[PDB]
Amino acid sequence: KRYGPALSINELSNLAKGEKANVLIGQGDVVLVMKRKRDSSILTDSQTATKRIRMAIN
Amino acid sequence: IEPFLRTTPRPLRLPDGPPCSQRSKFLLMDALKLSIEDPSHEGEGIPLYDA
Amino acid sequence: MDVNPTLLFLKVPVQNAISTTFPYTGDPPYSHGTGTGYTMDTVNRTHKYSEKGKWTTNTETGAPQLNPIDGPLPEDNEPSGYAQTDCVLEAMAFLEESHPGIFENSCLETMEIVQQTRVDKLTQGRQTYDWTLNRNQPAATALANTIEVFRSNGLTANESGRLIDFLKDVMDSMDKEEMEITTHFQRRTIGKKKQRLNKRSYLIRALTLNTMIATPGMQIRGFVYFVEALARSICEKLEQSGLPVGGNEKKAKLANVVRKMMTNSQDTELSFTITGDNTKWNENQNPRMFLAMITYITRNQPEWFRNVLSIAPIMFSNKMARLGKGYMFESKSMKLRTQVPAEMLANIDLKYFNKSTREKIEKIRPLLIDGTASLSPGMMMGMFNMLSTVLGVSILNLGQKKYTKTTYWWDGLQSSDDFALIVNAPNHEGIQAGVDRFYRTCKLVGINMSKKKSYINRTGTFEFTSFFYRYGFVANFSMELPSFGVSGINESADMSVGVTVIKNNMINNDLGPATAQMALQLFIKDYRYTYRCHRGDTQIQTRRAFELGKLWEQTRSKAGLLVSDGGPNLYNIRNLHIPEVCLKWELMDEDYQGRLCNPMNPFVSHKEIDSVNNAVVKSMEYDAVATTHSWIPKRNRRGILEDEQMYQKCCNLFEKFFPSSSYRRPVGISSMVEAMVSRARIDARIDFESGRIKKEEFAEIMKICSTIEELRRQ
Amino acid sequence: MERIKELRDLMSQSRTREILTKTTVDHMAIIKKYTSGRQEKNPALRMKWMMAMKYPITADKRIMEMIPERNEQRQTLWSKTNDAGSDRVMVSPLAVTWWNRNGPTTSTVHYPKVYKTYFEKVERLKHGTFGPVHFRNQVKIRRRVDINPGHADLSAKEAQDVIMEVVFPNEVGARILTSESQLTITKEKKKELQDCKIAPLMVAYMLERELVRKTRFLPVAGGTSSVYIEVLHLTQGTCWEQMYTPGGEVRNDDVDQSLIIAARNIVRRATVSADPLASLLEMCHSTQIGGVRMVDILRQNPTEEQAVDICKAAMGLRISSSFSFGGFTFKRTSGSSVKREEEVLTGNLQTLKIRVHEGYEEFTMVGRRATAILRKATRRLIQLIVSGKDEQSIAEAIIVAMVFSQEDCMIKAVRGDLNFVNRANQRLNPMHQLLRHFQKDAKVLFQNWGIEPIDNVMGMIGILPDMTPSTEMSLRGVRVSKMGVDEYSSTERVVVSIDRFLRVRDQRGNVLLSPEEVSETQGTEK
Amino acid sequence: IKCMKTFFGWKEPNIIKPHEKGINPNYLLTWKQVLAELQDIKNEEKIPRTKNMKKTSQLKWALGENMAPEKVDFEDCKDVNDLKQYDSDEPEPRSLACWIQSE
Amino acid sequence: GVYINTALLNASCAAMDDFQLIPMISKCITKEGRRKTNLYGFIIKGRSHLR
Amino acid sequence: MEDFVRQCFNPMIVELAEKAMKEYGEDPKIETNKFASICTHLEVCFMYSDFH
Amino acid sequence: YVRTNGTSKIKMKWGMEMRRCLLQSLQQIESMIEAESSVKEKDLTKEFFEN
Amino acid sequence: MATKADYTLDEESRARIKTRLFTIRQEMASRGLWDSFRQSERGEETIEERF
Ligand SMILES: [Mg+2]
Repeated sequence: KRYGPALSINELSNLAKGEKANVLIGQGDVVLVMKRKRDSSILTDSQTATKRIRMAIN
Repeated sequence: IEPFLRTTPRPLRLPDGPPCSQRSKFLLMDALKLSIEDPSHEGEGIPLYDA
Repeated sequence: MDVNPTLLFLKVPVQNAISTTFPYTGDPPYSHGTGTGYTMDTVNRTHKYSEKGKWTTNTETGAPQLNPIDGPLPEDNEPSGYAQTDCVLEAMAFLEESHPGIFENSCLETMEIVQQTRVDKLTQGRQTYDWTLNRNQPAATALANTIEVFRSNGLTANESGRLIDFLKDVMDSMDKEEMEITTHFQRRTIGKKKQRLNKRSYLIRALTLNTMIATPGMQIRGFVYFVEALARSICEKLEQSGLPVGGNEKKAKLANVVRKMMTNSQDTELSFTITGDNTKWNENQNPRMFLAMITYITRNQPEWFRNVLSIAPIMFSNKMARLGKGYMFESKSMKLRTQVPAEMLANIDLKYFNKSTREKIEKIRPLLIDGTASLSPGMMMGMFNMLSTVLGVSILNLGQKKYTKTTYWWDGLQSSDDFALIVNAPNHEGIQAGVDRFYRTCKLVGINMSKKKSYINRTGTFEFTSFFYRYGFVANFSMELPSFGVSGINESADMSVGVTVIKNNMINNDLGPATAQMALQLFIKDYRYTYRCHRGDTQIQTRRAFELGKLWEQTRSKAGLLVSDGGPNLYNIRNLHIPEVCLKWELMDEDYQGRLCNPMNPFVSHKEIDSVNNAVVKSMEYDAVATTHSWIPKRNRRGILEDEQMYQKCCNLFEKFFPSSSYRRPVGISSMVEAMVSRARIDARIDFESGRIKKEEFAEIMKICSTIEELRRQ
Repeated sequence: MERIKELRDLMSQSRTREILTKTTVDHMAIIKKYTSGRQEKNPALRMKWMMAMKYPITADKRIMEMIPERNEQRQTLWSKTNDAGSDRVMVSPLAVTWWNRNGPTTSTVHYPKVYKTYFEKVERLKHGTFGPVHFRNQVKIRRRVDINPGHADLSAKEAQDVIMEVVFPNEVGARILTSESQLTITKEKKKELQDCKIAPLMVAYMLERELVRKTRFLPVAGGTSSVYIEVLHLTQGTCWEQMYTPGGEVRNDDVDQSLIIAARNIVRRATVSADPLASLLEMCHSTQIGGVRMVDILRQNPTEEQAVDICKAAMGLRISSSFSFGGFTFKRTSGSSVKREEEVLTGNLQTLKIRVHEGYEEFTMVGRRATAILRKATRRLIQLIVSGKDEQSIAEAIIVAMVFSQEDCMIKAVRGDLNFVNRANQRLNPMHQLLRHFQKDAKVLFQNWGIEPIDNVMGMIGILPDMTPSTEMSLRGVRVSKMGVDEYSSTERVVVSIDRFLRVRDQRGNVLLSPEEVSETQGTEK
Repeated sequence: IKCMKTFFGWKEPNIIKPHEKGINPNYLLTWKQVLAELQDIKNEEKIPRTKNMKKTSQLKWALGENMAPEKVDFEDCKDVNDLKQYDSDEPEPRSLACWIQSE
Repeated sequence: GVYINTALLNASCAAMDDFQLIPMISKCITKEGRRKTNLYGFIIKGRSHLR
Repeated sequence: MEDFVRQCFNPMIVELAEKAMKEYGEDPKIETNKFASICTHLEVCFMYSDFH
Repeated sequence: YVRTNGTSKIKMKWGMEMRRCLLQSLQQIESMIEAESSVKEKDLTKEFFEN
Repeated sequence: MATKADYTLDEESRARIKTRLFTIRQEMASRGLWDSFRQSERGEETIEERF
């Protein structure tokens, strides 16, 4: 509630860099979202630990 | 397996009784029609007017 | 001279001109051949075939039950259900031996299906015997009513949303000591009614088949559904089966089997084909046999899976058959007619009934419990077709030369109802011995082949489920000519469906070019008559004729107007696949084009995606442009639910706030009401921000939303 | 407003409130299947009956403000009534026609854009070319074929996501807001449909129809392309045929060839590698095919080849329990066999270590230019049937079948050494070497294979060793059908085992696939 | 082949000015077939003097083999609605165009 | 038959609780190419309260 | 479900889950809820320790 | 001829569907035509409908 | 949740884990398996389906 009244997704564009607000995603699910600050993605996650545990098992 | 060769089959026996009677909805070969060759009269098209 | 078209079969072989031996093109308009007496005959004959078995008394319903399994070997050629469990197990063992891993993979796929399925699937069935109201009702309404009763009886496993959860709920219900049914009186004033059912009454209601052929209740839908999934999985991997393939694959299967059996035959081997039907399929299929074969199929499997698959035959083996409406009594002296329900048939004198009905009632009285007859042996149609096909394919596969140990050997298909064997052997003595062995083995397994309906001729010609094979040429008449009349959805939908069905018949149903042209002509005439959309120029004086005439007198490019607006038909074998509005889009006048396609017209309605540009008949999909001519026609029209439309009312007003709900199954963890509340608050805020809404509406909306919040919290 | 007031009314009652608060949005669509109405049986009769009424068409309240009560002839267009279950006023077809002839007009600029598929059909027909009909016996082999050209071949999930972003901008799921690849097509469509008044559900359905792939099992006798299937009624008949060509635009992609080459390279370079499994996995996880990771294509594309099949087995998935040998997709149909290892001395004094199947098995083979069946006993060829368009297809198919049989008769019929080595200089297994050797020349084997007479029957003809039709004599168990044989109707996908050597072994201990069976041909990456 | 190898600007073929009264797509298909056949030749070792293209639908359509009227005696085609003498009609007049001067 | 049943059903729907007189009419094209109308007979329909 | 687990997660984590369960003498094809739970467990574990 | 009969909605619909009979007849002759064409590799509409 | 709300990671990584699990939940639900998954959890162990 502190971040302010929920916003519609179409109006998220006004958010400042790294500002966090409340938006309605899905078919009526209000969640707190933020803009990204670190230029990464979900693909590279687990790769380092993947190779580490692969070495450990073998 | 019973052999079937040119002699076994027989005709199908019809039921006996009185002759059967017509049951069609309408007359087929005994109908008569009152004709108008060209319906060019007023208010044409309505079945009652043509009749 | 007397016309006698049957003589035509002296030049044109029967198979080539078989179209002449099929009288009707469509459903004959009488739909007769069913009644309570028929159910009595079925019960009596089923218990007759199995009479020599053991007689037992069930401990729950108290009804007598029959057990022909492992009975004495048949001594005569009359139909006998005295199947042996050892023999069916050996046959299944050989079938697995010749197709290793089929049972296992089928079991894995069935396990997946069990895990992922949902409750709402049971709303896709046909007319169902709602036990709660004790009458036939739609699948959807019957399921809603059963859910309501279970909820009122403290059973809400199905609330999770899984079919197996509903099965566990039924499990809980049938062990319950008493069931309470609540009903409303909808006018004049409304009241309430409560009814209490003991354990035995509800048990009997669960194991009942309302006969109208028969339909079981929601209790026994899921188990048969899962057993059918298993049987379909097994059959999909069998070459000799005949299900669940379509029209095109049947011809390929027939050709494959016939070529395999004929070409492999050497110059010194004689081949024969037996086109055959089964004496009485569902009246000699003991449920115990299916239970034994399912036990063999699900060897070395999770116990829960084995039990879920074994419930269905267990449930069916102690089933009850209802006796329909009853009987009608007429007195000529006073021209007085009355209806006697079948319930009292147990305790009514035997003087109002003719001799045949007297015999039926005398035979069926000892088996009558609470107005329902206990039919342990035998089965009903439309439920265990695939498992029976599996058993037939097993006995066929037993014919491989290795098993027979002798020169003769057989093969062929099996589609449950009918079949086509093929036997190879050195001499006619070998053919006779092979057919004798096949017949005796089918008898031992408990299968009777109709000796009258089955005939044997040298390989090259046969029939199989209305597919006539003659020296390589296969003629298809399983469904015959379809319905070329307007289906009756709306203007555009009917036009598209008609053209598409003509096209599909041309592609698949071997229809001709001239035949297609004539079908199109007939369809367009029928369409124009039905929808009062005759040509703007022509004078036919219908209700719609004046406005069409005004439109025609208004436009300029009269070749562009739709058929339903008074325009020429422009279809042909060329453009059957082109939707109408596109096919003449270029010719359309600017003003007519704008009006016809104005999306703000009040006559256009779109339903959920599953019912958009698709019609249920099996179902078919059609292409059309959503124009003003896409309207929807008017609808025509003891209940547990107080308001039958509560669910429909609830789903609506979800589409409003969330239109996407109509397109894709919406997913979310928040309850619905909070979803509408948040969406409404956001929409009202943004609406105020824009300037199209004033302060009073904002205040009203927020007060209302707060009040809804308080109402839902409490 | 109307919506919130209706929600308040629903909440007022106890049962509606209970259903609202209890059911989660996840199960919303479950309570959409609880319809208490009754489906109308025989809707054609119902429509015939309905059309006779005065007001059989249902319109909405707003119609009261635009269409007057009566027209010039004082006919009644709409009636002050309501439908059973809603406030849909009742109107007659007169209302529809009056709207068409005198209703307000707009611009249908977006209709061609939303309906690009149908207008594409129109254009393809409008620019086609025809040719003389030919009357002759028609053979329509049955197979799977595309339906709708112009599709992007996207998975249903991807099409749903694209539609949701395009027409439902502020109602998109969490996956999109936690997604990076904003497909170019999505932005293209968003720009195209800026100001579109069409019903959004119609737009969504049309985009779904436009961007999805569909396949059907049909008998065809000529061209199989997607644009050649939409006119199959006009093109092929039972006794005739029609020369036709669509005149639009074809969108034949090439990603399949690129995937073939990628998988072939991966297997060829990993077979010699120390740890082929983990190595191939790392490659497939980090490789891009035309801007898209190869994992998506592997999971999506229905390709069937030895390299891709072994890749799936390593990664872990289901593949057909069959092998494409000698350019022909094989499939077991009946019987069972046991694999036994043996040493065989050929006619060139060459010793080969082979594994032969013993049993009364039956197989069906479907090639690019032929279709065949083969019943084989324990090291004994029993029956062989082939059908093909050309004699060369017949010969190559029969050579493939006989080498597969692995009978002892042909072993003594080998002439010349069998030392074939693939382009990688890796020794080829004996059966492939024999296949290539018999491809080079098989006349000697034909002369010394087997000859016996055959009874004459319709629909099938024999073959002499010089590969010519014959009715009075043929080779042992060798025959040709004058009518085309329909391909296999179904395929069985079963759990299989993969070893580090990239050999796929069935659950019974037999081997299914090997890298050595992979063709070593080189292509170009489009 | 050597002259072709000197160019590397190949794109995906597409039609800019289509043949109004003709078969546009099959020209593209046969051009693609030509390029693929040249690559296949490149993949060969003992290239013969000349290589004959395999018979393909697009090849026949572009050539005109599948558009060639068949042969039948006048007895069996006399009763045709649009059976006319060959179009020995004077071609329509065409105005002078400046492109021949530049040619 | 087509005309008979079409008129019957249309009158049944339009005239629920009346006795309607339905002429049996047909149309035809003579050798002279003239629109001829033929009257086979009449039909009288009872109560049409059909559900 | 099992197919969904195989497709949605990194295959290596699937291998680790398979080994961890096989340590207990279990077959994922008979039990998949445990398989999915273990796959989620390993995924969250490796996510926690990543990029630090 | 006066008679009393009864008709059901299904029967009226089946009556209005009688025109489909036309198609049936053609579907049995065209095949024969086509059949001979297959054995002759040429059209046979004229040599059947005019011979 | 965590002890004392002393979440070791920064907001970014916590958001990443939250969002990965949220997307997994949405995909499981859309695939019709979320209910069974949530059910099988019994305290601190996952149990096989029993019938
Ligand atoms: Mg039969």
